[PDB]
Order: sequence, then structure tokens, then C-alpha cells
Amino acid sequence: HPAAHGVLRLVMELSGEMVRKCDPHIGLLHRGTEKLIEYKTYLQALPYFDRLDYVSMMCNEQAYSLAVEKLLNIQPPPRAQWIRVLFGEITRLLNHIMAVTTHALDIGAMTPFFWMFEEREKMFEFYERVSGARMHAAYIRPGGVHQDLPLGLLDDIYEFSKNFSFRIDELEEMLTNNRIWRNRTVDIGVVTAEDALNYGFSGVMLRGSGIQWDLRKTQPYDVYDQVEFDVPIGSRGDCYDRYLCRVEEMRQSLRIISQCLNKMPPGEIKVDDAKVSPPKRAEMKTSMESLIHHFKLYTEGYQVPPGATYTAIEAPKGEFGVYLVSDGSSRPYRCKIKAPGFAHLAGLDKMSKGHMLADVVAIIGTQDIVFGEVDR
Amino acid sequence: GTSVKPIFSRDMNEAKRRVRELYRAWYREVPNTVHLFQLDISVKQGRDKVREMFMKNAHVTDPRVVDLLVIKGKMELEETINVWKQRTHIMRFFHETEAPRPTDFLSKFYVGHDP
Amino acid sequence: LKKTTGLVGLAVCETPHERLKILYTKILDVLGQIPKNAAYRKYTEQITNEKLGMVKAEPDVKKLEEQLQGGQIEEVILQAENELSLARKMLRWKPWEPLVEEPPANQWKWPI
Amino acid sequence: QLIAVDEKLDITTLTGVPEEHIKTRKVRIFVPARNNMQSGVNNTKKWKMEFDTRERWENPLMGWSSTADPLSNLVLTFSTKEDAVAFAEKNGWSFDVEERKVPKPKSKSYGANFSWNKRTRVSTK
Amino acid sequence: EDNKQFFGRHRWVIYTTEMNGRDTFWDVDGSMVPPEWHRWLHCMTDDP
Amino acid sequence: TYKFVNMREPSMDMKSVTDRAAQTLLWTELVRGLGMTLSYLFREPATINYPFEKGPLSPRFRGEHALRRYPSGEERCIACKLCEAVCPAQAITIEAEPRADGSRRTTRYDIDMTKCIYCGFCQEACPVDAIVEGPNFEFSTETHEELLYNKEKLLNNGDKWEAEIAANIQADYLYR
Amino acid sequence: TRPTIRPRNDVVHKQLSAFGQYVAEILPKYVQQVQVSCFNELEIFIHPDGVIPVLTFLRDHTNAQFKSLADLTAVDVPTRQNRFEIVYNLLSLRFNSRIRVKTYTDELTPIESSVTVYKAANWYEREIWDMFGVFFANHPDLRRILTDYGFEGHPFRKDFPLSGYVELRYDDEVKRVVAEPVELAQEFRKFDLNSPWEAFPAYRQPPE
Amino acid sequence: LHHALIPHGKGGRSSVSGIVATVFGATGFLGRYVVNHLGRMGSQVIVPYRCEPYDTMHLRPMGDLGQIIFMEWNGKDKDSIRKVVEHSNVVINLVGREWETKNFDFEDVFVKIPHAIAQVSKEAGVEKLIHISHLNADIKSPSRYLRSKAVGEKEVRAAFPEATIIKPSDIFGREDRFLNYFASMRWFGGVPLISLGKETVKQPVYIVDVSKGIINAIKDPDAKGKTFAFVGPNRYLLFDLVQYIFAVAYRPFLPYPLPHFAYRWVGRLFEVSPFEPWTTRDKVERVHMSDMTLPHLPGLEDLGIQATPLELKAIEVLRRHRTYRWLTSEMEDVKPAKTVN
Amino acid sequence: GVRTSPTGEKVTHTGQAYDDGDYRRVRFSDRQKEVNENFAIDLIAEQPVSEVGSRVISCDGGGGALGHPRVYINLDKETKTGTCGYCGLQFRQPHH
Amino acid sequence: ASATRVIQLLRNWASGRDLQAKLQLRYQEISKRTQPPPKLPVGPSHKLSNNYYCTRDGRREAMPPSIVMSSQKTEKKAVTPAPPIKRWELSKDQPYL
Ligand SMILES: COC1=C(OC)C(=O)C(C/C=C(\C)CC/C=C(/C)CC/C=C(\C)CC/C=C(\C)CC/C=C(/C)CC/C=C(\C)CC/C=C(\C)CC/C=C(\C)CC/C=C(/C)CCC=C(C)C)=C(C)C1=O
Ligand SMILES: NC(=O)C1=CN([C@@H]2O[C@H](COP(=O)(O)OP(=O)(O)OC[C@H]3O[C@@H](n4cnc5c(N)ncnc54)[C@H](OP(=O)(O)O)[C@@H]3O)[C@@H](O)[C@H]2O)C=CC1
Ligand SMILES: CN(C)C(=N)NC(=N)N
Ligand code: SF4
Ligand code: SF4
Ligand SMILES: [Zn+2]
Repeated sequence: HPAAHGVLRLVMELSGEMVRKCDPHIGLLHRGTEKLIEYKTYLQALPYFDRLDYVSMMCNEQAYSLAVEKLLNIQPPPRAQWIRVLFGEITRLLNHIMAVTTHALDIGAMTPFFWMFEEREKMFEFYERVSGARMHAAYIRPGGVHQDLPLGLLDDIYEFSKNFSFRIDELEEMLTNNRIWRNRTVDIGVVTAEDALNYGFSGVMLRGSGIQWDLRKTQPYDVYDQVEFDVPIGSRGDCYDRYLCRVEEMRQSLRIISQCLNKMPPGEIKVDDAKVSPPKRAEMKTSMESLIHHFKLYTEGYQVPPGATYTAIEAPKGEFGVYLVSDGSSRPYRCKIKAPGFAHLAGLDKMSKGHMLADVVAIIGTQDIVFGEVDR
Repeated sequence: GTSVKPIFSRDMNEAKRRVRELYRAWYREVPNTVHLFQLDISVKQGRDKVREMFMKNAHVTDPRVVDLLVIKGKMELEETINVWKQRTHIMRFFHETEAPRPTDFLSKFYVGHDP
Repeated sequence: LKKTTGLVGLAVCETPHERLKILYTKILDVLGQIPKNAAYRKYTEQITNEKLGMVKAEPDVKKLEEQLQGGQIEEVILQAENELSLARKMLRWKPWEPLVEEPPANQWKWPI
Repeated sequence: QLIAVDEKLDITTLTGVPEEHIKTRKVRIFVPARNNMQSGVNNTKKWKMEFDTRERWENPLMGWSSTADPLSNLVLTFSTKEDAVAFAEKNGWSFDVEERKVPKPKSKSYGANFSWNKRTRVSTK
Repeated sequence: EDNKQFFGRHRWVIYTTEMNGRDTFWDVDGSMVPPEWHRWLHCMTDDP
Repeated sequence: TYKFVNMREPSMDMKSVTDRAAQTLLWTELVRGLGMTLSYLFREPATINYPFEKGPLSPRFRGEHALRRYPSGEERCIACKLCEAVCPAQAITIEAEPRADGSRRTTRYDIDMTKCIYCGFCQEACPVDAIVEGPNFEFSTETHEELLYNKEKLLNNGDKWEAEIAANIQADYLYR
Repeated sequence: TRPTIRPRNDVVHKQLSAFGQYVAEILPKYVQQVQVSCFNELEIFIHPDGVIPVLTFLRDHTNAQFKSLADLTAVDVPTRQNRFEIVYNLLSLRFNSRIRVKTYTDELTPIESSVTVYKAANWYEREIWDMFGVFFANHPDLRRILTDYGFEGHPFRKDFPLSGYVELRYDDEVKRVVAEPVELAQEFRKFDLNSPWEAFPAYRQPPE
Repeated sequence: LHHALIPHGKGGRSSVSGIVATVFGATGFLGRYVVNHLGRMGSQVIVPYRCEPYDTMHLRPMGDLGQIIFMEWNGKDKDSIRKVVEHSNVVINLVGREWETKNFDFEDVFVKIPHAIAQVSKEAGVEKLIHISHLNADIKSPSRYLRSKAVGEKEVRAAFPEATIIKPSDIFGREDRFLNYFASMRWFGGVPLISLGKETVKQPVYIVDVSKGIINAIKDPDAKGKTFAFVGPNRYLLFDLVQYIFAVAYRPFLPYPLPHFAYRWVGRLFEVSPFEPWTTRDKVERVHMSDMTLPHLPGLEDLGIQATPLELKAIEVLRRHRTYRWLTSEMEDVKPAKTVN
Repeated sequence: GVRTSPTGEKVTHTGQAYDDGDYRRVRFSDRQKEVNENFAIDLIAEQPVSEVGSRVISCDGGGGALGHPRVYINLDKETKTGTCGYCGLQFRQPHH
Repeated sequence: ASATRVIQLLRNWASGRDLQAKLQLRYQEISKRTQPPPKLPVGPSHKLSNNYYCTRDGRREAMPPSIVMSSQKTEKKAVTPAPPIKRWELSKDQPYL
């Protein structure tokens, strides 16, 4: 189904066209990611997170890397942290573009999809230049980042950031004050703050309902405590307010990108601990200890001290968390993945009370569900 | 522990009562399953398969295990009634595409190393 | 006075002080049934009397909100209602009793 | 109050394993032998439960090693022989238990290499 | 090449009408470019 | 800090009321949307003329795999199985034995391109730069088996793309 | 300074320890153990029948307003008598904190459903049942959520094989998809990666 | 045996069954069923085809990677026949048309092609050869189809003395001719029958049973040079059979007698179609002809297969011919036809 | 230097070639066998032997960081050449 | 880009903004695909003296979690997990949209 994101079976009970109950059937994209992670090492499990929410790739990677670093009791270098924040905001722009444009496409607007996807192509070019893969970079790793930026990436990112506010303004010229868009989105899928908190919504859902909560402000990670940005807050808790919140979050991510570009520091890109992060190629090919550590890291991997952690980040779709349990070996014993879309899709039924089929389409769009992360 | 927490049904009598209730629920459903899914099997075949699936767990002597089995049976039934399943799964109950696995020692010896 | 609380589903209350006094008095009344040595009774009585003292000494709603540090006065009222319901449930549950049962010999060991 | 079940625990009907792999499988509970190529003994701390070896054949294409045994790579770790035995019994597989082999204490003396009248004297260093 | 065009259309290729033993007047492939011109066309470098 | 996205209120003065009434009766924002769409119509499209124009790429690009050689012609791979060990998808199979001259060389080196996730860990773990992920990406096949590469196919890919692979490695090896 | 070593937060460690003592004193009937990890994460191990009272307290108490149920999962440890370990991760927005509550259960012992405390517990407990076989007593709708219709066995258990027991394909004779016993063209290769040398002296266990 | 031909596994999709079979006419009804069974067993299958490669697409998912090989062949090309049978130890012959095209006739498809396949297979050293014929293959039969069948059977036995010649009666299945041909007479008003179908007795055989028998004949070591007859368990009059077909299809049944010469002229009219003809004079002759009784020849019970009665698998074929009114009617709703035993 | 088997099938550098009676040769019918015509053993034989006036030599494969890890070869046994085994390169002390 | 002035003026009128100030196509303003070679910084732990791994071993500083309360083994004020979150201040940059 075009509006079902391809892999969602939504068994609906309709009286005419009014919705009586929604029964989302998920698992059509269940792969057994957690079991496979239990069978892989820590370095071999990063692409699994890369493929969980395939619209916020470096965000998933950053969450996993934060969990592993917290368990390892190490610290990424400041340049690595700044790169992580910059690319996290770039990925937030990517995800918000995808969400808003697919929402408008499910409602009946496609030209913003095409424009913002040209912008997405440019950001994919940034991804590919920094990593070699257009979307599934596998770039952010426990201890920092894999490789340093090329010598034109910052200038190109500055050019793109400079020429993107006009794109957002053109998007807003088509939907924000349009009466048809307001009719479709206003007072649709209204969720109260208490209901959102009880159902476990996170991120844009809470902020649209009016809850002043943002993990980047309350529980900062990396260098998010050194950047300045505003947190959009909704008033009516509907699709229109959530769309406005997402657009303003795009603008604030542009702010953060500008700040990161100006404040990019020098230094190394991964923790200077060859027992955790691999050494350079020259050191490997000239130093005996470096060769031994490269061999061991790429065959057995680093051992993580026993313990369990739950680390969460403000991924573009809400609070994305990982509960990682290590038994002292080089492979994770348990890896539970908390995707924000799981609770939202669980709460889809309540938000679609007294609505119709088109309203349910709009509510799914405003929930912004990715079933890779929903099912895992 | 000596005082194991019961799921329900307490002793084995109430567990048997729940087993019989679930058996009645399944038995009255086979004609509807055949009609809706447009199965090519007979109603007698469906009832026989329900009977066989019930009988393969006849050796259970633990009330908690019986309660879990009837819970999962009710889950399977509610999957069938709501047409959540397809003809694919209902026929998966029948193993219609498997070759008849040999069971005698001589045939097992001939085919391979399987005990 | 204020138009909205900024939270969907949270209506503005025109009588914050009276409602807060009533709720805190009800909570204190419920806590009287709990045995004296129970640690839930002491802490909850302390915090309730501490917060009930503030509402009787500050007529201004904004300064009262700043003193309570519990969000807006509507959020404080909602939390008082939740505390009252929790006190009733805790009266039913009686969790001040000793431990129900010790776990097996190695239940929380890790790594294992 | 609370019921009592005076019978051995058995969850074979709930695990979902096929009857073939329930009845015709004999697991091996043991402490792994130390890898003789290394002196480290940290891999001989926990008991391991592993299944019997089944057939592996050669793929007609690409010559890979095919298999048909689901439990070929299934190895479980248990802290104690009693725990492993209880798990195997409740899961219904047959099991063979092998006792842990710990090296016997040995008397080592550096001065025995220079004995005045014993054969323990070494001819080189 | 034409640098006045925007990035992406400032380099292009006209494929041959016959390659090896195939009549390639119409059915032009994207894999017909040898590696060096492939690198230059995909802009991994500015040196032809 | 925080900001409100939708918290404004319209002025109720007569001029603003008449402006809103005119916007309601005369579809002003709809005309604005039409104007934006017309502007985009008169703009220049971003479509490239594929396959005659190819999208930009970088020296770090991960494409089809290849097995390289030293300039002398000897194979770089030393059968160390680091790529096989680190491969997340277990898409690499390696079997080796002493060669006729005693070298440590592989006899089987298979990569399943329907199982590989193109993550590039194999070229990171290679200590001799033998296995690489080249720049080619136009290698779609009509049959499944053609995507199950072996040592001969990977060596052919290396010989076919050696110049471009060497140039890319020279361009990007200082960041590794 | 040590650039490669994560700094500690004694203030947060002390606050979490004080709150753990607070909850342990308030609820002696269920709280079996309290821990604070060295990266400032509070954990409470309680008796399995105290799930509802403990969660209700941690949600409604004024000093513990853990309104949001961040996560709910289980961990399978076969070597224990009670293999399944149910984990609740809670977030308190008012006090800007997180807590963890861990209980234990086995195959045949139900765990009281916590959908009356948090609504996300509905789908979280459905997933726990589907993946581990743990039954929740008062669940409004308890059924498989992720596995295939009619799937047998609970995949996330440690004793469930990685590839399962059945695989699907389309059989032209019956004109439908069929499920047949698993058979791999290339078997998954098991690697023994653990080094035989102890890595962390601080986690050494008594030989016993 | 060669080390590559030793069976391995548990007879699944990824196992090795030691069978390398060249299946001529695999792009057909019985051909597709046989190829599916071979691939499910886990055998190497070579599919010689002359049609468009698009029409061979359904055979691809029938086997694991590299087990199905498609090689273009020409019927009158011994070079292509040798190319496709060079490396196979079993050769199955299922080539046959129910009509005669401009380039191929019943002599070509039933005598020349089977003889060429048998002779070339003998030179190539193929261990086993299965050849499909018709049960009512009579040298003096009124039907050119059956005359060519008998002559080609004799030629095949002469060329390859160690052959297994199988004689199915009337295969019925989803993509069959029999049940579909009898159920497609709705469009032409009533059902024309010769002598009202009262002088014809037929026992159709199930397609899956035929395919299983063919597979078992390969694995049976003492079926090298034999002749098997594959017939169903029940014999019906033609009138009763067509009446049961229409009853299961839930279509009104209006039969009427049509004289044999008039029916032959009607068949002559329908065979002028350049495409696949709806019916032909030979088809009318075969339909009117009664199925022979051959007690001395072995059968499905001798090969280890229990013949599936028509009353069980008739609904698989005839449910497609129903309307929305009777689509969901159950299998048991229609009484079995009156048998003649 | 590719060689042809008695069945007409080219042998790879690993000596792989199906037997005459092997059914698996049918996969190459109407298609081709992917064989690399350059043999590394032959090429490295074609490469000459270097002569350096030192007991110990160091080989990194050339190119610095583009080559293999640096190793040291002891040129003391004059009856044979010292072969760096990463790249199969032979060094020798000048005798006579 | 390359366009006539009349079409540019029509686009400016229809869109309401000077498009040539901020376009969506890249014309020679991006960095060249060929760049001078870099020389990345080495790191903090690349010293030749006073650099022992035992003094900078992050993993070995990890400790088993402290057991605050274990059942096996005045008037204290009630506490909280942390001081209550302070109220967020409205943005001075743009408080309202
Ligand atoms: C993950 O998943 C995905 C999603 O989430 C589910 C997504 O959202 C998306 C996003 C998708 C989008 C954004 C796409 C939507 C946006 C768009 C812009 C798509 C727009 C689509 C359309 C406009 C489709 C409409 C067009 C259609 C359907 C084509 C129909 C074509 C026709 C020709 C109609 C038929 C006309 C006929 C038959 C006319 C016939 C005429 C005659 C018979 C007349 C005959 C006349 C004669 C014979 C006269 C002859 C005369 C002469 C002179 C000839 C003589 C010459 C001779 C040589 C003979 C993607 C990609 C996705 O991946
Ligand atoms: N079907 C029945 O009722 C009965 C059939 N038989 C016999 O069983 C065999 C299989 O019958 P069935 O599957 O039903 O019939 P089909 O017509 O469906 O199949 C015939 C097969 O032979 C191929 N073929 C036909 N003509 C030629 C030719 N000139 N050269 C090469 N290949 C050719 C066809 O391929 P393509 O797609 O290219 O035409 C197709 O693969 C036949 O020999 C038939 O006589 C025996 C008793 C009953
Ligand atoms: C977001 N994803 C994965 C979609 N498939 N989306 C869509 N609109 N089709
Ligand atoms: S790119 Fe990754 S998945 Fe692919 S072969 Fe290399 S290591 Fe394996
Ligand atoms: S990592 Fe390199 S040298 Fe080692 S086995 Fe793989 S390709 Fe060969
Ligand atoms: Zn060398």
C-alpha cells in the first residue's frame, strides 16, 4: 500500500469510512537483529544499527557508540565528538526532510518531495565523500569516527547550509498557510501530554503535545552542551503542530551545523588507545605492537568489561536507546534496541479515535514510522 | 519451590476442563476455516488434524504446562478466526510438501547417517 | 488568570490554593492509617507538610510555583492527586512488611 | 493458596523443538580442555553444553560446506555442572556429563637443577 | 566537458557505435567506459 | 531554551479582518502556491543525462571488490583470513595451503556478493592492501550465480580496474 | 588530565545512591537489592510479585515521578534457576533522571502485567512473550507481535538456534508458500574468539 | 559411482541426490511438475528449451543455485541433443503436442524426436531413460496421435533397450487439458457428446501421482527396461464424468448427442486456428475412445504410489471455473460420480 | 601460463580442473570458464634476485605505506636466497 | 545558472525572492575534486617518555557496581533522584513564530 510504508499490515475495522479500531500488525520486517548482534562482535554489530532506522544512520551509530564507550570507560577525542554532532545534525535534516515530504506525499503534495530529495541527494554526496557509502556509512564507531574529513568537505557543507534556508522557506510557502493542508492536519491525532507520557512517546510527539523535553538539552551527549539552539514546543498536539515543530527543528539543526562548522577543532579522530581503536596503517606496517593490536582488534575485538547500560539519544524520530549487556567477552551478551517508533505505532490506535481513513493516513505520516527500527 | 505459583486451573481437573473447552472451540471452527480459506481438504480432515494436534500433548502431567498449551491454542485459534493467517499457514499444519521420512533402521541406514 | 497551561489536556484551575490545601489534607488523612514506623509514612508526611506550608504562606501563584519547583500549579495539583491515589494503594498493599522471599543463591550474579 | 507439582519439570512441549531434535540428541556437558597451544587457563572456567556432530556435505556449487542440523552451532555456557544437568533434563535432551579436570599441584624447585647427587641436575640453561 | 553547466552535467561522454564485437549504435551501456575515463567522468579526480 | 511554533493570535482590527476576508474569498495563499510552482517550472532542472553523465563520487567509494597485486605481478594476499574474521556478513570464504614455491597463498577465495553488505571492513583489516572495494558499481547480473564471486573473478576484477584502484588508494591513503 | 579516560561524576553517584537507599527504606517488602554502577546508573532488584507496587510507587510518588516507561525487555540466562530477567527502564522528567527495575521469572511463572501503570507495557510485554515465552497475567491482548503467524518457539532464548528449524519457499505443486526444515547451502561458521588470558583483574571471581 | 554423484544430506532443497537429469519438454504441464519434484529432491536438472526464455521463468525457483540449467535445443538437431544430454545420467522424454503445426507433426513429435533422443542418449552413455507414451497407444488406432505414439514407443525401445516407458491414461491437474477441456464447453451452449457419452469409459490419473511415479522409476533399480501403465483408481463413463465435472464447477449441464461425422467436421473447423487450437479431430477421437485395460503391465501400486481418486483433487481444477455465487462451496458438497468397476 | 586438461578445460593457478566423468562440467556448456591468465608464481619467478652487501636486509614491498609490513631477512646462508614471504622477493649477498 | 533576464524576472516575481542570490545548482563554487595532500595530527598518547599504559588504561578503571543495599548483608530528610529540573527560559532570539 502506498501509505503503509510497504511492510505494514494495518487491520482496520471501518464503519463506512469512520475508523472503529486500528490493529497494526508488525514483524513483516523482523530480521532478528538482536540475536545476530549477540552472535557478532562489537565492531561487527555497528552496521546492524546502521540499518535499523535507515533515515537516521549516523544517529543510530552514535547511540550505539555512546553505549559501547560508556561500557568501555573511554572517551572520544573532541574532534571526533564535533564530527559526530555535525553529522548527527546533517542526518536530522535528512530525516526531517524525508518525514515531512512523505507526509505531504501521503496527503497529496509531491513537488516538496522532489525538491527536498534533491537536497537529500546533496547530503548523500556529503555522506559518501566522508565515508564512501551514500547512506549506510558505518562511519561513527566506538571511540570516535573511522576517518578524517577530506580537505573540501567543510567548505561544501558551508555552501549547502548557506543555500538551504531558501529551500525550507519554499517548502513553507506551499503548506504552512495552505487552507487544504491546515484542514488535513489541524486537530488530527490529538494526544494529550499525560497520555503521551503514559504511552511512552518521545521527541516530536511530546514536544507537539507541549512537553518541554529534549534530550540534547536535558541530558547532553558529545558536545551538545557547547552549541546553542531552540526547542520548538507545540500547543495543540496535532499533525499541524508536529509538522511546524519538525520544520523549526530543521532550522535549529541548521543553526547547530553552522556552529559546528565554525567550532571544528583540530586533533585526532579516534581515542588514542590501540587496545580499543585500530592504529594507523603506517603504524601497523612499521610497529610490532601496532601490528599485534590491529590483528587482535580485527580478529577477536576488544573486550568490554561486564555490565549493563541503557544509553539514549535524541534521534530525529525521538528517543532512540540501546540497553547493552556485556559479560566481559568481545561479543555483546544482550542488545535490546528501543526505537521511538515502536511506542508511537503502539499508540496509533488511540490517536485514530473518531477519525477516518485519510485521517489515519495523516496520523501515520505525522508519527513518522520506520519499520526497520520498529521491528528490528 | 514446593509451592509453585499456579497460572490458573489449580489442579489437573480444571486444566482438563479448559482443554475440553478449547477442543470444543476448535471443533466448531473447522467448517468456518474450510469455508473462508477455501481449503481443498475435507471438514473431517480438519477435525482429524485438530484431534491429532491435541493428542500429541496428551502425555503432559503438569497443570501449568497444560495451561500454557491451552493459552497458545487459544492464540492459534484467534489467529485463524480473524483470518490473520492465510491458506499458507493452515496448510503448513499438514506438511503437504515433505517426502515421507523413513522410520525403519534399514531405510535410515540406506539413506544416510541420521540416527 | 492565565489563558492556557501550555500542555494539551491540562485545564487551568481558577482556585489553585484551595484545591492544593484540600488535596494535601486528604493525603495527610490517608497517611494516618499507615503504621507510624513505616518509612513511607514519614517521608510522605514530611514532604506533604513542607509543601502544604508553602501554599498557606504565599498568596501569589507565580511565587508559589517558584517555591514549589514542581512545574505549574496545575501540574502540582495533578501530582497531589497522583500522590493521594498512591497513598491509598500503598495503604492496601502494606509494603513496610519484611521481605517476601529471598532470591535463590545466585540470581543477580554477573558475569555468569 | 499455592499449588504443588510433585513431578519432574519438563518444558519440551513448550520449547517448540522438533521431536527428532528432542529425542535423538545427546548433548555433552563438560569443561572445555585448555587450548594446548597457549598457557592461558581463562577459557576453562565455565561448563559448556554442546550437541553431537551431524553430517556436513559439499555444496555442488561453490563447494561450500552445507548442513541440515539446526543445533550445529548451539553452544551454551553454565556456571555449574548441576545447573547444566538441570537445564538439559528440563529441555529433554539426552546428556553425557564429564567431570572437570584440574591439574594436580606440583612441587617446583629452582635449586633442584643443581643437585649434588640426583639426576634432576640440568646440563644446560 | 563544459564548466558553465552545473556540477553533474559539466562532464559527459558520447559512446562509440561499436565496441569489441557488439553493434553499440543504440544499446549503450554505462559499463563501457574504461577505468581511467570512468574515474574522470565520475569526478573522483579533475585530471583526465 | 524553547520557542512556540503556533501561539500567535490575529489582530481583530477592521483592516486585518478585511484582509482575512479577502484571503478567504480570494484565494491568496493558493495563488502564492501557484506562483511558487510556476517559479520552479521556469527554473532549470537538476536531472543529469544518464548514462552519458555520471553522478559525482569520491576516492573512498565502496563498489565491486577486487584482489590486487604487487607491481611484480605477485598476489598481495597472504591468506591471513583477517577479512574473513572481520566480515560482518560472513560473506568471505578462504582456504589456503603452501604453494609450489612455499608461499602462503590462498587456493580458495570466495566472496558472496548477495551476502556482502559492502561495509568495507575487509579492506580496512587487510595488512597488505590485497582485497579492495573498487570503484565499479554497474555489475548487475541476470542470474543469481554470477554474483557468487571466486578468486579467479576477483583477480580479473583487480586486473581490470587496477589503474583506477591504485589511483584512488594513492589519493586517499594518507587519511587511513 | 587523562584524555582517553571517561571522567566520573561523584555528585550524580551520591544522589543516585541516596535515592536507592530512599526507595529501599520505603519498600522493604519487595526491594531485594540496590546498586549504582560506576557510570551513574541506578538499578533495583525486586521480588517478582512486587512489579505493580514498585512501578506504581516510582510513577506516582512526588519524589519519584518516573512518568515515562523508556524500555521493557528480558535477558535469558540459562544457568540460573529463574532464567528470564525482566528489565524496566524508567525516565523521570521532573527530576531529570533514569532508573532500572529488574525482576526474575522462569518458563512457567507468570509476571503481573504492568499495562495499568504504563500503556507502552502493552506492546513491550507482547514482544517479551513472543521472544522469550514469558506469560503476563492480566494482559489486555497477549499474542505474537514480531514472529510469523503460527511460528513455533521463542527465538531470543539462548537455546533457540540462530537459523531456527524451518524455512520458507514457494512450491509450484501446491501453488503456495510452504515451510520446510531448515537446510543451509553454507553452514554458519562458529568462531571461538575468546582469548585464554584474563582481561580484567577487577572482575575476577573466587575459584570456589 | 563418481564422488560427485554420491547422495548427501536429508533430501532437502540444498542436498545432493546424485541425479543429473535432462528433462526434455520441461516447459510443459507434466514437465513442470517433474522438474519441481526433481528440484525439491535436490537434483541437477537440465532444461532444454526451444520456446522464449520468458516462458521458462516458472522453472527457476524450483531448485537451488546452479541446479537448474537452461540450454537452448532444437528438436531436429542431434548436436543440440548431445550437448544437452552429455553430462546427465538420467534423460526424461515428455515432448508432445496435441495438435500438428506447420513444421512439426505427430510423426515428428512422437517418432522422430523420441527416437533421436533415445539414440543420442545411448551414444552419450546416459544410464537411465524415461520415455512418456500414452496408455491407448495402438498401432491400428483411429487416432494419428496414438498411431505415432505406438510407432515411437517401438522406435525408442529399439534405440535404447534399457528404457522405462510410462503410459499415463489421462492426466488431470491445474494446467491440464482434460478437466479444462470438458469444463470449457460452457461457452458453446450445451455439451456435444458422441452417443451421448454412453459408450466411453475413462480412468484419468492425477498429475502429482504421475510425477511421483516418474521420480520413483528413476530411484527404483529394477525398473530399467520396463513398461508401466499409470491409471486412476476409478473408471467412469464419459457421461458420468462430464456430469460430475459440471456439477463440481456448478455449471448447468445440458448434454446432447452429436453424430460422429458431425463432431469430426466441428473439430476440423476448430483446427484452422494458427494458435493453440481449442479442439481437433484427433482430440475428438481420443475423447470418444475408451481407455484400455492392461492388467499385465505394472502401475503406480507397483512403483509405490497410491493413486489419488478424482473426487479429492477435482476441486483444485474446477473451482476456477465456478462463479462468485459458488466460489466458496466446499469439496464435500458434490456427490461422487457413478463409477464403472 | 595456462594449461589445458585432457578434457579440454583450462586449469587455474590452483590446479583446479574437473575430471572427465564429472557431471559438473555441464555448467560451462554454452558459456565460459572464468580463469585468470596471469600466474603469480610465474611472474615472481620472472622477477630477478637483488644483491645487497649486508647481512640483514629490510623489505616492505615498495611504496612505503602502500606495501606490506616491514620485515627483515637474514642473508647468511649462501646456498640459497633470502625470500621476503610477504611479497616473495629474493635477496642475496654478493658471493665470489 | 544560464537563463534569460526575462525568465529570471518572472521567477523572482512568482517566487517573491531573488533566486540568483541562493540557487539550488552548483556552478564551480564547490571545492575542486583534487586536493593537496594532508598530514593529520598524531595524537596525545604518542610520547616517547612518561607514557605508560597502566596510567592511561581506561578499561581497567572500570569497577563492579557498588552495592548500596543488600538484604542478604533522628529523622532523615526525604530525597529525590536529582534536584528538580529548572524551568526552561523562552528564547530571546525568536520566542514566537
Ligand atoms: C517505497 O515505495 C515508494 C513510495 O511509497 C510507497 C513513494 O511514495 C515513492 C514516491 C513516488 C512518487 C513521488 C511518484 C508520484 C509523482 C509523480 C510526478 C508521478 C506522476 C504519474 C503520472 C502523471 C502517471 C499518469 C500517466 C499515465 C498513467 C500514462 C498513461 C499513458 C497513456 C498513453 C494513456 C492511454 C492513451 C491511449 C490508449 C490513447 C490511444 C489513442 C488512440 C487509440 C487514437 C488512435 C489514432 C490513430 C490510429 C490515428 C493515426 C494517425 C496517424 C497520422 C498515424 C499514421 C502513421 C503510421 C506510421 C501508421 C517511491 C519512488 C517509492 O519507491
Ligand atoms: N497430457 C495428457 O493428458 C497426456 C499426455 N501424455 C504425454 O505426456 C507428455 C507430456 O504431455 P503434456 O505436458 O501434457 O503436454 P504439453 O503440450 O503441455 O508439453 C509438451 C512439451 O514438449 C515441448 N515441445 C512440443 N513440441 C516440441 C517440439 N517440436 N520441439 C521441442 N519441444 C517441443 C513443449 O515446449 P514448448 O512450450 O516450446 O511448446 C512442452 O515443454 C507428452 O509426450 C504427451 O503425449 C500422455 C498421456 C496423457
Ligand atoms: C520511509 N520509508 C521506508 C518508506 N518506504 N516510505 C514511503 N513513503 N514509501
Ligand atoms: S564489505 Fe564488509 S560485508 Fe562485504 S565482504 Fe567486506 S567485510 Fe564482508
Ligand atoms: S585480510 Fe588481506 S591478506 Fe588477509 S586473508 Fe584477507 S585479503 Fe588476504
Ligand atoms: Zn617484501
